[PDB]
Amino acid sequence: KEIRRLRLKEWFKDKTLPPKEKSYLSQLMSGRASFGEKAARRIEQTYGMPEGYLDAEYA
Amino acid sequence: QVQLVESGGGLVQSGGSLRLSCAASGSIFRTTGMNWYRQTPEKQREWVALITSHGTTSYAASVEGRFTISRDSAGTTVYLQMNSLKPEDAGVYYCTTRGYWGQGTQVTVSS
Repeated sequence: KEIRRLRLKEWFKDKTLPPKEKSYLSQLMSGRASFGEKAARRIEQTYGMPEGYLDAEYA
Repeated sequence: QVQLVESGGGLVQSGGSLRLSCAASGSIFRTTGMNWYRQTPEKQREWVALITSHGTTSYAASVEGRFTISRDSAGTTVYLQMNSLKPEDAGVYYCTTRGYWGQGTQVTVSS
């Protein structure tokens, strides 16, 4: 799902990335790493994103 | 549904210190990350800091080194330690998680 990639970038657009996570998050934002359902759900929990945020389509 | 209570704001002199707190229902902060925002005169909802579910942190460029975000020993209350306060730091500070937002706490910095 390319939507998870775009939503991840959107979330951090007005923030800064934690150094410990900067590497792993950047692989997801650039398409290098796989971006599955469970990973998206865990990422939302880690940062407190609204449930399902990464799978929400754009208008 | 999640309810959030910010506290600890007030009126402090420039160069002074202030520790904000955020309580959140159901011990959610123990397993969930959160963000601090502030609304200032110059444009609303500026991001300030985050702490993740595991305690890793990130700060806005203008508060790096002066601000420290952390959890209490229990893991259920989040603190924003704000040191060396500047006039640009005044505003209403909001804590948020999971799309829920507290009512906010006011910070005013006098010279």
